[PDB]
Amino acid sequence: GLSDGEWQQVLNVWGKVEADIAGHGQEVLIRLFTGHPETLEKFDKFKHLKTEAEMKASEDLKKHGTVVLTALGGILKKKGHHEAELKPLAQSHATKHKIPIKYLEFISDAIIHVLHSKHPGDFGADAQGAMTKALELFRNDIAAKYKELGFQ
Ligand code: HEM
Repeated sequence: GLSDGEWQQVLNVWGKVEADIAGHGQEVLIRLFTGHPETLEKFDKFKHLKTEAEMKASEDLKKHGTVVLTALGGILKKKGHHEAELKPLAQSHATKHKIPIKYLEFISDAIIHVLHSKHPGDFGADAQGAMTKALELFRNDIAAKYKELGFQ
């Protein structure tokens, strides 16, 4: 549950991501995959990547990074009013992709990490607080749908 001041910060930060959505998306996925290699096994089309150089060189990985952050951005722009947008993602990730909620925690922290990395000294404490709350909201609403589906 975010205040409008916090949403303002979220969307301000997101402006950074949108100036280079593919670059941000790429680095987020790389941080996830290298930080938590088990997550790589959920992707039949990336499981072949064994090194980070191969990851960095992968145009399809960058492409999926764009798809992921485009979807997240559409969701963030709803400022919490994202039931329509979130439900199919929850459903596809629970039932088709079988992504445990832990992995959504992983990618949440990865976004935080990447923002600091690409914007050192430009991602203030207030901005981190707001972004973290937004990602928690996202995760928590997915988690509710996971529970409905009995998905672990
Ligand atoms: C911010 C969090 C995430 C967002 C916004 C997101 C969004 C999406 C979207 C829009 C798609 C394509 C449409 C669909 O299949 O529903 C997708 C596919 C997929 N996602 Fe997610 N995702 C997120 C997190 C994750 C995580 C953490 C994992 C695994 C650790 C994951 C695994 C997958 C897989 C395996 C596919 C299918 C890829 C393919 O074969 O093309 N997702 N995701």
